[PDB]
Amino acid sequence: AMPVRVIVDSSACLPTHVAEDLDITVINLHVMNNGEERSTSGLSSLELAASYARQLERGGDDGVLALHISKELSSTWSAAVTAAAVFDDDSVRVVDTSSLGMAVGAAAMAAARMAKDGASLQECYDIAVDTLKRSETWIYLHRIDEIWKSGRISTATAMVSTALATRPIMRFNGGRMEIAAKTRTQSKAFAKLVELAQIRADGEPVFIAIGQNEAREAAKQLEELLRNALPEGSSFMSVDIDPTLAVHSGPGAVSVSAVFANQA
Ligand SMILES: CCCCCCCCCCCCCCCC(=O)O
Repeated sequence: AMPVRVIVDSSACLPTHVAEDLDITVINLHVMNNGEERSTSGLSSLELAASYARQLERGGDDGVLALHISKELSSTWSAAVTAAAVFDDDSVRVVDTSSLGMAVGAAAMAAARMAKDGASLQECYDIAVDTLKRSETWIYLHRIDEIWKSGRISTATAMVSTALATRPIMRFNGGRMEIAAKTRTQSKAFAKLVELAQIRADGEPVFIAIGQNEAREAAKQLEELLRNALPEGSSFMSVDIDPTLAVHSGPGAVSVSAVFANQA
C-alpha cells in the first residue's frame, strides 16, 4: 500500500516548502482582480473532482484526506462533498473543519506524518479531527474595512462596522466569526490576544503559527510577546496569510493559529 494522500487548499497557509517536504497537495482558492476591486471565490466541484482523481491516481487509490476552509466561510466544503461522492465509497474523506489557516494546516501536517507511517485513511482522519478540536484561531485586524466588506461578519455579530471597534481581535468559534476583543490599538490588541492564549494554554506548551499580511514587524513583536507569556517548550512557526484571505483581512493583519494540550 501507498501512503494516504493529503490535500488542502491555499487558505491553510502552509509554507510552500513545508507542503512540498511533506507531500501535501495544495489547491489554490481564487482571486479575481477585475477592474478596481479584488474578490474571491471558493473551489468548484469540477476542480475538486480533477484534483482528487489526480491524487487518487498518484497514491494508487489508497485514499485521499481533504481538508478545506470552513463551510461557513466558503462554498468550498460543499463543492468538496459533491466531488468526493463521484469516487467509490470512502476513497476521498472530506474533513468538516470549521476552521481556516494553520489550525487546518496543522491538522494536515499531523495527518501527512501519520500517512507517512502507513496509517489508514480513518486513522489519518482521526488525527486531523483531534488536532482541530484542540485548536484556536484568532485574528488581529489592523483595520476593519476589508473584513466588513467580506460578508463573513453576521449582523448579529455587528450591525454596523462601528460595532467592531477599530483594531479588534476576532476569533472563529463553531466555524462562524466572532469578536474576541473590541480593541482599538495594536498594543492593546496584542496584549489581549496574549492574555487569551495564555488562559487557554492552561500551563501546557502550545504549538503556534503566526500569520501575517504586510505585517512582518508586527508579527515579530507578537511572537516575542507570546514567547514570554506561553508555557516553556512551546513552538513557534511563521506563515504568510494566503493572498485569498488577505483580500478579506486587509493589510497589517496578524493571525495566531494555536494547537493546545486539551479541549476548549
Ligand atoms: C487564520 C487565517 C487568517 C484570517 C483571514 C481573515 C478572515 C478571512 C475571512 C474568510 C474569507 C474566505 C475567502 C475564501 C474564498 C471564498 O470562498 O471566496
